[PDB]
Amino acid sequence: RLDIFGVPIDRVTMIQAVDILNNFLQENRLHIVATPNAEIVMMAQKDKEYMEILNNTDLNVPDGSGIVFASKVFKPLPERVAGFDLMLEFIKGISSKGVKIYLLGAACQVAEQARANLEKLYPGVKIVGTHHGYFTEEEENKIIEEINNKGAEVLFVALGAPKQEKWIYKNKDKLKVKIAMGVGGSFDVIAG
Amino acid sequence: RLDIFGVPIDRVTMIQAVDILNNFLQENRLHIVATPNAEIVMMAQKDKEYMEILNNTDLNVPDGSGIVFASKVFKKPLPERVAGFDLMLEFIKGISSGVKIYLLGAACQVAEQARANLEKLYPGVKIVGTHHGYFTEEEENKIIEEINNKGAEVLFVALGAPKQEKWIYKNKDKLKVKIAMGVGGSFDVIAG
Amino acid sequence: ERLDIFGVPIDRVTMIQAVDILNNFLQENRLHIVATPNAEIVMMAQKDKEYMEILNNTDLNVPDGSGIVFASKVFKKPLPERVAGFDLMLEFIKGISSKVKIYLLGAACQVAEQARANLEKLYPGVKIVGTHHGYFTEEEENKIIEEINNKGAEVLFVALGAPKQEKWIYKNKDKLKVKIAMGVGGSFDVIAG
Ligand SMILES: O=c1ccn([C@@H]2O[C@H](COP(=O)(O)OP(=O)(O)O)[C@@H](O)[C@H]2O)c(=O)[nH]1
Ligand SMILES: O=c1ccn([C@@H]2O[C@H](COP(=O)(O)OP(=O)(O)O)[C@@H](O)[C@H]2O)c(=O)[nH]1
Ligand SMILES: O=c1ccn([C@@H]2O[C@H](COP(=O)(O)OP(=O)(O)O)[C@@H](O)[C@H]2O)c(=O)[nH]1
Repeated sequence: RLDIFGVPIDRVTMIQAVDILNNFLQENRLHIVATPNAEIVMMAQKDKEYMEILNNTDLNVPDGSGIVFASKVFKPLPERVAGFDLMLEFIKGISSKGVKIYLLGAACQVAEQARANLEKLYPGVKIVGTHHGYFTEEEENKIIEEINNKGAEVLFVALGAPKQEKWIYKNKDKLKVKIAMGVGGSFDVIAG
Repeated sequence: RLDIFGVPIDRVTMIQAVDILNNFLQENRLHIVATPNAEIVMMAQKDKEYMEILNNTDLNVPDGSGIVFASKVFKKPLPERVAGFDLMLEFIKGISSGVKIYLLGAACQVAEQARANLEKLYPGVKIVGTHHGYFTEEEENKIIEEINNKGAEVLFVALGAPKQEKWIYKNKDKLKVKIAMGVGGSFDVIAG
Repeated sequence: ERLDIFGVPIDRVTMIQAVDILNNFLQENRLHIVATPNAEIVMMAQKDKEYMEILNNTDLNVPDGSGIVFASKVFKKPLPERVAGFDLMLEFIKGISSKVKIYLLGAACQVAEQARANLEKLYPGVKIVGTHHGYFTEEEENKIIEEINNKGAEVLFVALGAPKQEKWIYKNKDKLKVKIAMGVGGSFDVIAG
């Protein structure tokens, strides 16, 4: 772990991050995964709540070449671990074992379209549920109950930074998933 | 107002920016709203025309953590990150309960999938018209006639920076709307 | 006439100049690799030796992104303007649309196809001979390359994202029979919508 401007970044490779995520699936508790970049670290400077959340996440992966370039001053970061690429690699691995995934986030139809694209890419992928990221506080509890009841183990949150990390942290004791990871615009790129 | 590398940035919070926009609706003249970030501020360095436009806009909101981090050097730094996408949604949220909105910009059907989405999110929202942002100089005057005749008060321009600010500025005396704001890729994220 | 911005060579060209360069590339019977470096790309090249080697071997590196253009202000001869990759791609197509077989490779399912339908409506006369998504397998790779070659494509726009797009073009540089091969990032997604 190297603390880049208050935000702790885990000194892991793409392979190492993927292995950490699989190991997290063996523990029956929620693990918060975040992919900090230059924008995220800058957001943490002004936002004390956001920085507190980052300092409490299970894995902070070095998304973005900015952080990796800055780390060259320090034992620097081994490689750029992209959040989109990590999500796809982690999903690729876990489709063969049938781990229940839930997609929460983005505009209407984006999550169902990404689910369709991921099924075509990774045959045997178990995406147990989807919901858009434009829900209200009243709708929030019904989405949480849906995830919990559907038996979801991996939850990908595409609400954008800091919204995704803040949502996961606020509901950390309400969610019964093994991994909860902020993915941002990831659902938009795969759905098109 | 902070002078970040020649570009004036308004020292406002999310709430303050929304209230400013609501008050702009009470003045019978066009108000140009821009959401500068590090990419925009850097564009202004080499583009004198663009920097002149940004020094002539009614409200420059600090979108992007870069500007907000840079402001930490000043005696009076910026209070928070006021994201352009988040501002556009919060403003629409308030005025939905019947201010006439027009969506101009993005590829074919994006502005229309955006409109349909905003109508589902904010019931009662009056989006009086939409047009794609890939129009010709001939088509330009028919769009401007459409906005003016349809009685639009708020105009969201999704042409990208600096294209959106330059389009608004060039047509500042041809448009009969109270607010004209550059929203870049806000239309694609809400449409999905 | 080239600026070494942190190991990555950037061509000191304007929007017009870049377009003319591309039009002249069409007169040479060999593949030309076009890349649009920005601060993210430039930074990716620092840790990725393979990627920096590719960027030092491309035919045209256009100044996409204000960061590079701002950094260049330090040099005796700075960069004249930003040459945005999306804007370059559209201006180039605009021209060649009246005359040139284009192939769109990249992005999610139906994105390249919707980008083709939109470019056909924007630039009437545009000859887009084929499209394919960018989530293909190594087995599917050769059928796409055969499709591009057999359909007689001259211009190939690769929307795979940096560094994936430049690495794909470079790895297949001697397998592709096109005159121009350019990394266009998320350009297909903005035009398709
Ligand atoms: O209340 C919101 C606001 C946005 N979004 C989604 O969040 C993503 C924002 O992507 P962005 O690139 O801005 O985030 P980043 O990669 O910086 O974290 C998009 O898919 C939006 O549709 C959402 O689901 N809920
Ligand atoms: O001639 C143009 C060029 C662009 N756009 C739209 O403007 C946005 C381009 O912005 P981008 O995603 O590149 O990011 P930004 O520069 O705003 O940060 C997209 O909605 C495009 O479809 C448009 O309507 N007309
Ligand atoms: O293996 C992959 C991964 C991504 N993409 C596409 O590559 C683009 C990535 O866009 P991005 O904005 O991340 O790239 P940049 O502008 O930084 O080069 C999107 O259209 C994705 O759908 C693809 O075709 N193949």
